[PDB]
Amino acid sequence: GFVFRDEFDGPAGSAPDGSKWVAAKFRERIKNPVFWDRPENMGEYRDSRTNIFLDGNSNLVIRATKEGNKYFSGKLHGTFRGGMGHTFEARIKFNCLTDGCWPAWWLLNDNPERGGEIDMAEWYGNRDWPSGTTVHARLDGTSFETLPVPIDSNWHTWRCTWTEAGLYFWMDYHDGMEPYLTVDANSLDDWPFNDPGYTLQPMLNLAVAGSGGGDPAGGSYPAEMLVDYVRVW
Ligand code: NA
Repeated sequence: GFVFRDEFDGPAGSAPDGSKWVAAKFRERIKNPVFWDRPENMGEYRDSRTNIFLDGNSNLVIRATKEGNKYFSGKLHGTFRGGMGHTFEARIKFNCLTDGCWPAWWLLNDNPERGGEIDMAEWYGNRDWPSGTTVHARLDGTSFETLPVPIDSNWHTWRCTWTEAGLYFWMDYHDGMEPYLTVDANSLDDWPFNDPGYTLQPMLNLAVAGSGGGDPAGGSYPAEMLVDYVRVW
């Protein structure tokens, strides 16, 4: 380490580093969905400087906007593939804890047969589900370990350490801090994270609507997610 880093430096309105990040050009199509996952009800993703830009103050801004009756936001899919024996950290400010918003900082292995997902910072604007941290052994969501974690609008560092022994999560780490969650290896059915050559890509998004987002009618838009850095070492 650092094996991967992005400090998000650059002039205001510029785009994130295209060698490091690929912005979603649309919101994923959900199968047989709940109301707020219906395609006409979800908020869309655009690779647009109105929704994903650098502020010129060394933050990535992911901003939800309302344009007429439709909502738009951003999702960054990182190119870096990191493996077992790495720590992943993002410093983030959730200026978007409002109705409809569904921001997240997470890690993804997209393998259809053995994929997995580590959501270390997730907040639900649907006014129902508690914010928290989730390890997903299966992408279908049927084999997981979760821990609700209060999430406010202050700056926080969110950390995951991935070792052969499992997954460790810290909020605002310091030397001597005990992890607030430790998910042991093989503690989940179909646990994939100890497989040969398993890699995880860093992900950032502010979704609007969808199941976790809910109805954005009551929310204050525009709404912003700030990312000072993402680092892997
Ligand atoms: Na920065």
